[PDB]
Amino acid sequence: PPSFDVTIAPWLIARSRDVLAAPEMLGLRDVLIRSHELSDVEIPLPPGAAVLWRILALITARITGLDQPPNKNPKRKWQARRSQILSKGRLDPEAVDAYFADYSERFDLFHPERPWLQDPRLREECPKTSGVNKLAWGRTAGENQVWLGGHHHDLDPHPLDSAEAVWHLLATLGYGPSGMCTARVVRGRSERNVTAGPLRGTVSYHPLGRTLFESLILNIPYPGTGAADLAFWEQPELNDPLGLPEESAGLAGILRLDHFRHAVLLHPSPDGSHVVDAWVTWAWRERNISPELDPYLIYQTSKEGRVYPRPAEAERAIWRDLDALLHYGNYRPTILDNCTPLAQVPQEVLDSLRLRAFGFDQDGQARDKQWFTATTPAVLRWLADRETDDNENARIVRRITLARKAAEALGRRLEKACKEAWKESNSGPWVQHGMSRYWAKAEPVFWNIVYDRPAQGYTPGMAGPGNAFNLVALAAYDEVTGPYCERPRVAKVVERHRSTLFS
Amino acid sequence: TFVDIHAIQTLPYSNINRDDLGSPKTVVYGGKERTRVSSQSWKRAVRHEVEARLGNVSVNLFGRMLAELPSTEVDGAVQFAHAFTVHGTTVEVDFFTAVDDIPKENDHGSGHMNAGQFSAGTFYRYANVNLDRLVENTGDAQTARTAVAEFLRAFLSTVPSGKQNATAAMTLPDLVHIAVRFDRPISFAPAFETALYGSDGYTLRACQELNNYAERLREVWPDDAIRGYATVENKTDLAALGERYDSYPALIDAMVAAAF
Amino acid sequence: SGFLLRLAGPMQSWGEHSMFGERDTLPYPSRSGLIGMFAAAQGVRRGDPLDRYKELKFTVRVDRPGVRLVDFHTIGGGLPKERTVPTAAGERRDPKKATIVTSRSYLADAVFTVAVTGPEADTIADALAAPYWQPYLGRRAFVPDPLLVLRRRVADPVRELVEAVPLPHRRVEEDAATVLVDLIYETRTLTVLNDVPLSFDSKSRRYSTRQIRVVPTEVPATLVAGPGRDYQNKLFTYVKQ
Repeated sequence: PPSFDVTIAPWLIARSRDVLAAPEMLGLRDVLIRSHELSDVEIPLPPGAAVLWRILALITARITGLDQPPNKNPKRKWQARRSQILSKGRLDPEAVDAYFADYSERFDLFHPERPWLQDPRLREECPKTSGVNKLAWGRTAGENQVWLGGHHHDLDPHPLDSAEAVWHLLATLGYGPSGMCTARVVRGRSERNVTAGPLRGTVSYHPLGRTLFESLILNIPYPGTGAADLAFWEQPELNDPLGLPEESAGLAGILRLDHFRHAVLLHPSPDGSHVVDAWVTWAWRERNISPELDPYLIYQTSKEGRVYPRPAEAERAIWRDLDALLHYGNYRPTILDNCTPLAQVPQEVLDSLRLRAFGFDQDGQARDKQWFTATTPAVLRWLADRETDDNENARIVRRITLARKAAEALGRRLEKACKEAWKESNSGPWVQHGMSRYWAKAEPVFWNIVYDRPAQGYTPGMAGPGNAFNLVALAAYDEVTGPYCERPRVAKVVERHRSTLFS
Repeated sequence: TFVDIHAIQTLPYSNINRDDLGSPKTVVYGGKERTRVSSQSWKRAVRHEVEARLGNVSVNLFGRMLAELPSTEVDGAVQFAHAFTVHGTTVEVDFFTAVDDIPKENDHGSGHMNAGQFSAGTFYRYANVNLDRLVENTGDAQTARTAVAEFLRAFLSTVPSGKQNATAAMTLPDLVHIAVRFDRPISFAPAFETALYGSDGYTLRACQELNNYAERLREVWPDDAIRGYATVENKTDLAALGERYDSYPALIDAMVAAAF
Repeated sequence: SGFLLRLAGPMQSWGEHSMFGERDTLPYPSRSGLIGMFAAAQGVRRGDPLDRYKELKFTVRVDRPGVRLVDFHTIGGGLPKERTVPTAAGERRDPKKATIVTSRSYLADAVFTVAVTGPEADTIADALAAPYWQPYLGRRAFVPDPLLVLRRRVADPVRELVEAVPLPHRRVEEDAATVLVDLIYETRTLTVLNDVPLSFDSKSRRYSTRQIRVVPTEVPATLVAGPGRDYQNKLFTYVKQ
């Protein structure tokens, strides 16, 4: 019989502390056990990693997080146990096996019953298999054209490696298209419609460190005191499609892991080496508000007072790794704001932590555009330690934080500039090229401000950014609106809105 | 064996390709922005023209049919560079208004005001043909031979269809230079890394500048390359480009003869 | 061992991490791309083992960072419904929606000079001179500058990147020397990205990450060329010697 185990089978690419040559793929259990040994574990799909770090934060983390800050200044005592295990520097393997021990026979995704993050019954009631091509990302669906990522005609599709299958299943459980998946009847109920994934079109922010164990520890949102919670795989029995998605004050309800809007079932190959067919379909008809905002994502409130996560933008990915500079900072994700600052508890750890973000810019519907990972450059903090002084260093850090603030403030000023001008001029496409040109020109001037090299609009040694950024925005804006500032009526509008970028 | 062909074809006031907005496509090259005609647009017109005159060599010379499923040969071997102007070009706005025929107790409340961009210049075109793989894939050297000859004639004769009814941009190249090279294909694009200055025209000056670049590259790397060129100008000699020919199809014939 | 590869031309794109209609380029060349360029030059069919290419080293100095531009790029529009791009189910979409709209990015007016140092790189240089398939800078439509290989054989080419290879016209201050140029080497690592090509098979191309450290270095201001046309002149003087 086909079987695969996350705990034992090798899928997670793992990089060691030493050498930094030949990363080996390992299982989930092995990574958990050898965490201080490895710097990090990597997944090629940023969606796959975005849910991955969510689940890994519920395993190692759960055992270390304890699921229970009652009395005793809850936040203070969890940060106390936190400092206690962070001080140990490692997790005892026996407590892992015990956790694995509780549900050891329940992980092998290909289970006849209880498959990993799947619904086993689903196979019987759905007539058409969605297919691997409908499940896997970068893979063409039934209506999708054959132009990219190799051409899959949906006839004899090449099966995903089982390890590969795992990455995709996890991504679709995170990000997932909405509307018109393949209908499965449940006692008379057939509705091909499907709602979108919980984090769809967002950037998840996971802090990193020098070793794995550190990140896993620092990755758990602090669970507020509330009802004991469990994961989708920790559920004693299946949910059923009908009824309410029950709330969950526990962190599994704050890792957006209590239940998925998408329900996948992967048909195995006889050896277990690959997946051959796949079923992607809804598990719930009635949507429920998920309690409490997700720590990882950056939120935003918009007129009417509605609170929504800030969508990923592939234009900010043009300048490689801009989001991970989030640490050098108004609104900030709560997980970072609990674990990264100085109220927490570690002593020196915070000095060498570095942030990483997984963003999947896409439509909230079924269209998708771009994904990107982003670890902060190690040069920015290491350039601070080359010198080893209290002042030129705090001045470097001050400069860098200052540079980042200028680039972003004028990034939004220029977005709103182009957006407002385009709407007004016709009484927008200007925003896309505006931002593209903006970050492309704003990228080298930043690196010239950090090194203190001479960048136009900047004088080396100035206390701050020096209008260096305000110049790039004006050149990108004038680059974009250039051919249309001809007529006087449109020129008047365009001028009214470039004037705002003058600062 | 690589047959490559350079043309210096100029285009009057036109807008052959355009952006997601209305403005035409531009490379910023040599520090001076310059309008361009993208490779795929130009290639589509050439491929459509070849398939129309030729009545699977189109999947061989050109890599694959767009509307057919991949037949294990997606590579076309043919390489099309993106055409770009010899000189720097500013985008020329043309303000226009569509007229309302039915007249109110009002005059000239015009039907539709707008402004569309156009530009004109001398584009430096260029293409390559991987002859050996074309023979190995097509099989018969003869079909390949006819196909190669017809592909060069299509490269010369055609002009894209875009805003062509509003601007009759139909034109013939001023210079063509076909160089059967065995070492490697080379484009004379760096001849125009410094955009030429204006007010006296650019056809002649671009012709001798490309002649200077051919002398220098031929000097650094002397090769067994068979060359020849045909021009609409007899006033200036360009000895570095090879033996001159009386016409374009005679030239194409001599170079197709030279490949085999 | 080692040789100097010069990547120049009006436009070159070295995309990484893009898998949909919008494409995006790294501001500097990516090892995957250059390795595939050599594999194309040597006749490596897609899917062939790429370990021969393993063990190369790519130090790349950026002369001009170049402007990054986004080239619209549709596919199939303006064709009768029957002759537009097929679907995966096989039934062509309605002609008002049959057009594909890609927004591909590309570096224009950018020039890098990578100094490839490896075990067989001299045979690879001898293969670029007589290629199996046309080498191109990223997208096949971009055609490389004729000075693709500045020197076929060089002992320690990084030593020649630090000095004695001409440079494009840049601001040269009075009483100045040692103009700053960014070298790119393969802690102190700029970024991590999937470059090293495990396989080029179109069915499942896969890669792994490579850390890049960009070290601004200081090369003599004598190297930069005069304002106009001198860059081409010094470069040609350079290829014969």
